[PDB]
Amino acid sequence: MDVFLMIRRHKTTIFTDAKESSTVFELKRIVEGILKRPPDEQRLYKDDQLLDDGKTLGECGFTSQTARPQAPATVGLAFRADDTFEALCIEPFSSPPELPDVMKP
Amino acid sequence: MYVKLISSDGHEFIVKREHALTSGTIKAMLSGPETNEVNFREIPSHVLSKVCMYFTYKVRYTNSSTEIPEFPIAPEIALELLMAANFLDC
Amino acid sequence: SNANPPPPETSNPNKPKRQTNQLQYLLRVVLKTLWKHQFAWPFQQPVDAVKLNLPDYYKIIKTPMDMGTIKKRLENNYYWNAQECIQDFNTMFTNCYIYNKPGDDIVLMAEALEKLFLQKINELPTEE
Amino acid sequence: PVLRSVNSREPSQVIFCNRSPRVVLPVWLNFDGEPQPYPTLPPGTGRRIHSYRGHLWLFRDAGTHDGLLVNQTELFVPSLNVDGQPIFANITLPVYTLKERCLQVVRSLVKPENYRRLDIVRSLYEDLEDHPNVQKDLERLTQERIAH
Ligand SMILES: Cc1ncsc1-c1ccc(CNC(=O)[C@@H]2C[C@@H](O)CN2C(=O)[C@@H](NC(=O)CCCCCCCCCCNC(=O)c2cc3c(cc2CS(C)(=O)=O)-c2cn(C)c(=O)c4[nH]cc(c24)CN3c2ncc(F)cc2F)C(C)(C)C)cc1
Repeated sequence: MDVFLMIRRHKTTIFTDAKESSTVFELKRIVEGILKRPPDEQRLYKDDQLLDDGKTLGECGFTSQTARPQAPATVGLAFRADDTFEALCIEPFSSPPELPDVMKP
Repeated sequence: MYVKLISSDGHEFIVKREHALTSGTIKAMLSGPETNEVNFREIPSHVLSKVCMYFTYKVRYTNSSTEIPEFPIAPEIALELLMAANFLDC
Repeated sequence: SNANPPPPETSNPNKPKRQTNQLQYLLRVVLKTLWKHQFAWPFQQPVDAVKLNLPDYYKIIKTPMDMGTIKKRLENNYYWNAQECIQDFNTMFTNCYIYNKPGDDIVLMAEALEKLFLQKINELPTEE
Repeated sequence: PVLRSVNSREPSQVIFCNRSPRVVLPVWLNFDGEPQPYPTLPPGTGRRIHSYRGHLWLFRDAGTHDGLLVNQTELFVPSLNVDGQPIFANITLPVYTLKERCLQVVRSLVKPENYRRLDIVRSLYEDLEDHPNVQKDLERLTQERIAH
């Protein structure tokens, strides 16, 4: 069962799909292919919760009904920074303008 | 496999090239006798993240014999999203 | 007894003609809204019981009524007042509920037109 | 007219099934090609209907006239029931283009008299005002049938 994700770190967002039976490690391998950092230099997160490499995405709480193509689930990414991992930091996107009055109920 | 689409505010969006080809404009920009990166000086990140979500939705649900869900658009992003869809031709 | 009878009269020299602001509202607002409704099409003309193969239609329905007759009546100043016109819309709906089985697709269309009709009629101006 | 029902009088049971998040307006094209809307179906509901062989149907969003799909196409014509089995008409949302989906959302929030008060380009005003409708779609489906 496919889960649609946004792997985010700072101002980087990876859009990728994966199975519920696929592991957190398999997702780190996707990240290494794109962002050229090895799995041991990555930390994956669901909210502020660090995910274990051997856990399947489904075991982590990522379900098909909650990780849809049109509304993907967010997986936080933190890279190694010398002898310590950097603090998880996802930069938010820009803000839309104030809703025009001709669009208000 | 992937392309980087950079919003006007510097956010990077890495999507499958096949998905980004959902845009007729991106498909033409990447066409011709490759370019793995596209900047959009006029599309902000709140709009470009939503366009990327639509790419995933279009590829997943096009030609599928499973019922299609609605692509959701909040009122706050609707006008800017409309302007981006019109430019991107998707 | 199949052949359709002559349609209802829409003009009579011996019946008093009349125009009020309520009868103008019933034509320009009520009838116009209902005539353009997506479910107006089975009610714009007298039921062609012959072509439609409707058994005992004119045997069961003694006072046939349709929106074409009401429209022509409104246009000819046939009615004395709004209530005379409203009675004709009610008869058109009641005819449908009597002849057809509760739950049929025609009965659902009549129920949507009637719900709309009552809403419009709820804003009938006071006669001035 | 090319797009019309055939007056067959050969009964055919059909199952209209609304598998879209919209309220469906089933539209029957009569013997003269005219669209004759039938009672609506709320999202996730279905109903058996007494229809006929050769009868032509299309499905629309009851409130906005957005086009819907039936059996992954635009039109539906039932065949004769093989062994009493009904014919299924599965109605779903199409994968609209992002621009048509955005026009749908703006139309749902803005009254048509306020379209020209939106801070969008001039050509987007003409697109908002070009509301989807059965007559517009019937001409296109007729022009495709002539080619094919
Ligand atoms: C008989 C029965 N046995 C056992 S189960 C059963 C049964 C039959 C139908 C249905 C509902 N399945 C349908 O509807 C289907 C769906 C789609 O395939 C169309 N189709 C039909 O059946 C059509 N048949 C046929 O092609 C076979 C017969 C061909 C007749 C050729 C001549 C037809 C002239 C066409 C123009 N004229 C209309 O279109 C029209 C239909 C209509 C009323 C008024 C008009 C205008 S007019 C000529 O009178 O000026 C009508 C009005 N009023 C006030 C009533 O009270 C009625 N009571 C019954 C009817 C009416 C018949 N009717 C109608 N009925 C149901 C509707 F939902 C909508 C309707 F408009 C029509 C719409 C014509 C009935 C359910 C059960």
